[PDB]
Amino acid sequence: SRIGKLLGFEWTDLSSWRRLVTLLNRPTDPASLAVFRFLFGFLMVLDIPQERGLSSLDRKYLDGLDVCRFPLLDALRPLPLDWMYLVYTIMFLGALGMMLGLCYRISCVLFLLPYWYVFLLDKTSWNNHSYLYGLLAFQLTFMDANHYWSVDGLLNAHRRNAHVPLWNYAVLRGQIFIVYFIAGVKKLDADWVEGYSMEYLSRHWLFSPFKLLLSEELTSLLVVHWGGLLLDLSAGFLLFFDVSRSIGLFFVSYFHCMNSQLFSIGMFSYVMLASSPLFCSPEWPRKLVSYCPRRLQQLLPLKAAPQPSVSCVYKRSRGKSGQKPGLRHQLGAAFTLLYLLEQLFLPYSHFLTQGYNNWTNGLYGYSWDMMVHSRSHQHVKITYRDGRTGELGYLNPGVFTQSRRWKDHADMLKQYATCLSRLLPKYNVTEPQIYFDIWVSINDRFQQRIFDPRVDIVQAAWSPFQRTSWVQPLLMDLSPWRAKLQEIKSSLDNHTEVVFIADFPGLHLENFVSEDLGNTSIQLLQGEVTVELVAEQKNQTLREGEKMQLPAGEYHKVYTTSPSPSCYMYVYVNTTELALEQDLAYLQELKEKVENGPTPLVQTFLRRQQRLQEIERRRNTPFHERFFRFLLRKLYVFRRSFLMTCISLRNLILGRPSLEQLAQEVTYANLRPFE
Amino acid sequence: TVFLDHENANKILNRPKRYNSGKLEEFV
Ligand SMILES: CCCCCCCC/C=C/CCCCCCCC(=O)OC[C@H](COP(=O)(O)OCCN)OC(=O)CCCCCCC/C=C/CCCCCCCC
Ligand SMILES: CCCCCCCC/C=C/CCCCCCCC(=O)OC[C@H](COP(=O)(O)OCCN)OC(=O)CCCCCCC/C=C/CCCCCCCC
Ligand SMILES: CCCCCCCC/C=C/CCCCCCCC(=O)OC[C@H](COP(=O)(O)OCCN)OC(=O)CCCCCCC/C=C/CCCCCCCC
Ligand SMILES: CC(C)CCC[C@@H](C)[C@H]1CC[C@H]2[C@@H]3CC=C4C[C@@H](OC(=O)CCC(=O)O)CC[C@]4(C)[C@H]3CC[C@]12C
Ligand SMILES: C/C(=C\Cc1c(C)c(O)c2ccccc2c1O)CCC[C@H](C)CCC[C@H](C)CCCC(C)C
Ligand SMILES: *[C@@H]1O[C@H](CO)[C@@H](O[C@@H]2O[C@H](CO)[C@@H](O)[C@H](O)[C@H]2NC(C)=O)[C@H](O)[C@H]1NC(C)=O
Ligand SMILES: *[C@@H]1O[C@H](CO)[C@@H](O[C@@H]2O[C@H](CO)[C@@H](O)[C@H](O)[C@H]2NC(C)=O)[C@H](O)[C@H]1NC(C)=O
Ligand SMILES: CC(C)CCC[C@@H](C)[C@H]1CC[C@H]2[C@@H]3CC=C4C[C@@H](O)CC[C@]4(C)[C@H]3CC[C@]12C
Ligand SMILES: *[C@@H]1O[C@H](CO)[C@@H](O)[C@H](O)[C@H]1NC(C)=O
Repeated sequence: SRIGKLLGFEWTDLSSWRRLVTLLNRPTDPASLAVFRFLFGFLMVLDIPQERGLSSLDRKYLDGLDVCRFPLLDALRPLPLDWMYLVYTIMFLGALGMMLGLCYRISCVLFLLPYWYVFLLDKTSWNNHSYLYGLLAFQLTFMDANHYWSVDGLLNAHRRNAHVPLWNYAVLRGQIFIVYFIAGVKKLDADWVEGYSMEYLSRHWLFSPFKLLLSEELTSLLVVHWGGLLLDLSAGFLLFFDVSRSIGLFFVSYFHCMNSQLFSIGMFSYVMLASSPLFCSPEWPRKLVSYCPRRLQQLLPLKAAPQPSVSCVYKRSRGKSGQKPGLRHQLGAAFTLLYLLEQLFLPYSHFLTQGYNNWTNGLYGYSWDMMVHSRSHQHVKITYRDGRTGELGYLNPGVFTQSRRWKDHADMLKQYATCLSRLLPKYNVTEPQIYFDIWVSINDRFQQRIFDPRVDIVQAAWSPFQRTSWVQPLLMDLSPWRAKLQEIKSSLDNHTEVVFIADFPGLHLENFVSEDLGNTSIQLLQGEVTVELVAEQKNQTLREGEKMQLPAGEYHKVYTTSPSPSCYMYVYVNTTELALEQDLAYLQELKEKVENGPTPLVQTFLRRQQRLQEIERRRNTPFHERFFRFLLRKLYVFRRSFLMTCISLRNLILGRPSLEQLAQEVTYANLRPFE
Repeated sequence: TVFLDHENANKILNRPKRYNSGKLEEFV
């Protein structure tokens, strides 16, 4: 029975449906599940005001503001602001009751339904950790997590210290393992394994110890990328097995503790840290409280033999023969199997939802592809054609949007175009044709268009299950250029910038070089292009290698005339910045020399000196002051959440008092308690 | 503003906004 001790079960337990049900409903200690429930509820209580947007609800759902929203289904609409505050209140109460274990089933539902409603209301708020919170709440809804360390058991003794079925731990462990393993498999991407995804990250001071034995490139490639990929691929296996659990726990704890400081990912790292002990024995909190000194052993509740529970069946040789598997047991086993199968399948289901497939696969948030794809957006142009007069106009990129994710997804772009066509009549624009010229570089590739700029997105066809025709393909046979691009970028001066552009055949780039962008040049790297100067109506054909100087404050056009995609460079200098810096340096040096033996230009120098002095002082300032400031900001966020929620709840229950009273209440809500 | 002119709409060689970290979709 070596396999039995290594796995927790035997091969005979999987040879029949009845034995699988019996194994998956075997009684288990609920202490570990209870501690995880308490910690998850606490972290959700902390996260509702911060990341879920309770503190900025009045800004996001203002009751008269023109805004383009991006729900998963267009039939889903946000409620008025007071009702949105009620939804967030119900979600917060559900999180409170989940953390406490009080009215656990109702509290689970009361957190789950508004949480998923808020999730589906806005596709642009989707990420992997919010999706994980939804999944964890869904799982915990069906579990007996209030059998320990809960006030439900403190007000009802039968629920106290009652055993839970084994599938409660199996589903959660499978979820955590799936997160780790699918993240690792998604990191088996050419961009990640070649160190392109997160190449700036190694220069964080938290990676200093590795630099005592590695170079910058080596710690970027081996530690951040290969190290992260190995950790993701091996964390579930290390945590599952008893022999490797201490090492796995240490590595996973280090991973999450570094991630909490490297990134702003809400409470994800703490949720994963709290999920790690789910792989330990279900009795570990009991051992932890039994290892304490005897002086603190008379106030905690006595640790006795847990009582039998009805939620799980008992199979004994002496204690009767056995009992038939009840409907609840089969339902739990089937839920375990089906849910884990769905969790395995969904990250690789993008071949069905082709309409959500851009350069990357699917909507972001449920594939566990964290930090794999980095996007740099160079420029967005939104042009409309008036359907009545034929006049061409241009919109500010993102007028009525609260997010930038529409730049990368054809579904969000279609929603944005529909919203603009609905809203622009209010701005004296008849039925508009709207075109999008969006330039993106993904993982330091050539900047290129993601959508067809000649296609009217208002009338363009989009379907969930069909690949979008107006999405430009990613120029994959140009990635090996990245080493050369990086060499060019690092081989430049400190005042010059470079933009690398790849353009499709038959298309052209209309460019207005700013007046202050003197010394602007274009150099061809691949294919052939024709550069047209609009003012002089002159076309000069470029070949591979030649560089052309371009005028500032004037228009020019780059036509890709080659049958294959062309790549060219833009090297430019902020010449006004050069003049400003040289005159500022000369003025400062002359003044210093005269003294030792106001105007905006000197105002900039004074501001820079003051900022440098403040930065130096803050570095010299003890971290207790920084901690106090951080706590004050968080307390402001929580106080504002509470006060605006109270205002809206009173509006719902009693009514709106008056404009003056509401204004005074809102002013008091933003008071910045102790600044 | 709501509308841009032909001039400011076509200056691709502008400094990007760089609002926080607009590179990774995982960040808040
Ligand atoms: C081989 C079947 C899968 C079982 C896991 C094999 C382990 C090898 C690598 C997996 C690493 C971690 C995976 C995630 C853990 C989830 C499963 C789990 O908790 O199993 C342990 C647990 C025993 O618990 P303790 O005695 O505490 O064991 C502690 C270890 N000393 O055993 C079980 O729960 C038995 C579960 C039977 C399998 C059901 C769960 C897995 C479902 C697979 C997902 C796909 C659905 C069905 C697939 C159809 C085709 C097979
Ligand atoms: C009626 C009650 C009234 C209460 C009034 C109190 C008055 C005192 C005022 C203080 C207010 C502070 C409250 C807020 C709490 C802390 C703030 C907080 O969490 O902030 C988030 C902060 C970082 O946020 P950033 O994203 O950097 O913020 C910048 C925004 N981009 O995150 C955290 O620090 C998370 C804190 C949670 C830690 C708790 C433990 C987490 C889990 C780890 C457990 C380890 C494993 C244990 C094993 C068991 C597992 C089964
Ligand atoms: C249903 C909630 C699931 C929560 C999702 C969380 C992550 C799960 C992974 C799936 C993510 C996205 C896949 C969604 C597929 C279904 C989408 C859908 O039906 O509606 C899309 C589309 C909305 O388009 P927008 O881009 O908002 O409009 C642009 C114009 N302004 O809606 C419509 O066109 C109307 C109805 C479309 C056809 C109805 C669907 C019939 C087929 C049924 C299968 C689809 C659902 C299967 C569920 C899978 C389990 C998650
Ligand atoms: C003398 C006058 C000016 C009274 C003003 C007092 C306010 C500053 C108080 C009133 C309501 C208080 C809030 C009431 C409830 C909470 C919930 C509480 O929620 C928790 O997260 C604690 C439990 C947990 O850690 O999970 C955090 C403090 C906070 C925001 C309190 C912060 C301070 C507030 C805003
Ligand atoms: C950017 C990285 C991972 C993305 C990510 C994040 C942020 C998560 O939150 C995840 C949570 C669960 C599952 C997957 C996640 C995920 O994919 C690697 C970041 C580099 C990392 C910090 C370097 C450390 C690598 C090894 C472990 C360090 C060596 C160990 C020493 C103690 C010897
Ligand atoms: C425009 O900028 C380019 C580069 O930003 C300048 O070219 C440099 O000229 C110096 C000579 O003073 C050389 O040492 C460098 O190697 C050149 N760099 C490159 C990339 O070619 C050019 O001189 C600038 N033009 C003006 C008029 O100032
Ligand atoms: C510069 O070259 C282009 C060819 O790339 C000339 O023709 C234009 O080509 C674009 C791209 O196919 C078409 O959309 C235009 O309709 C073409 N005609 C015009 C008038 O733009 C272009 O004419 C040349 N410019 C000059 C001043 O001769
Ligand atoms: C009042 C309504 C809108 C609140 C939202 C409730 C419904 C829509 C919510 C409740 C629980 C949610 C499910 C919870 C878990 C999963 C598994 C995941 O892999 C895909 C989505 C899916 C299947 C969710 C779909 C949406 C869902 C069914
Ligand atoms: C530098 O050039 C950019 C154009 O790319 C411009 O936006 C910026 O204002 C210039 N610098 C200064 C100090 O004006």
